[PDB]
Amino acid sequence: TRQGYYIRELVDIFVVGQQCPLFEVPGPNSKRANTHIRDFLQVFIYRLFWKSKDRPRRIRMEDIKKAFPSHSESSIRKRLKLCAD
DNA sequence: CGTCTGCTCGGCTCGAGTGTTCGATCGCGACTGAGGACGAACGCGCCCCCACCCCCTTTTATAGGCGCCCT
Repeated sequence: TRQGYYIRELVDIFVVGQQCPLFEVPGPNSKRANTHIRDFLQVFIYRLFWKSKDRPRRIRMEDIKKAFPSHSESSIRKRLKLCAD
C-alpha cells in the first residue's frame, strides 16, 4: 500500500479450469450493451445526487465528464433531462 | 458574441416476428418375385381271359423188341 509492505504466507492455491458461463456477455453495439451503458450512467448520476450536501441537491457536469470521458455530452444531457434542470 | 446546456428531430442499425419453401425421415401401400401342393390325364404296367392244339379210345391189318407171370 502507500504506507508500506506487508507479508503473508499462502498455503492453498486452486487451479481453475475452463469456465462454464452462466451469464451472456453482450455484443458490441447491442441493445443490451447500450442499455447497460445508459443505466450505468444513470446510476452514477443518482449516486452523485445522493452525495450532494446542498439542498436542493445539485451536481456539476464536469464530474460526470471526468467519470465518463468517452461519452458525448448529448447523452449526459438526456440523462439529466429527466431529473435535473 | 461566444460558450454551454438542453430539447427536438433525423438517420442508421439491429432485433424480432412472420410466412414460404424444402427436405427429413417416413410409414404405408402396391406389386412383382419366389416357392409346394393337389388334381387330372396319360401311357403304362399288370392281370386276366381267350384261343388253339393235343389227349382221352377203337379198330385193323402187320412185325421187331422189351418186360412180366405163372408152369
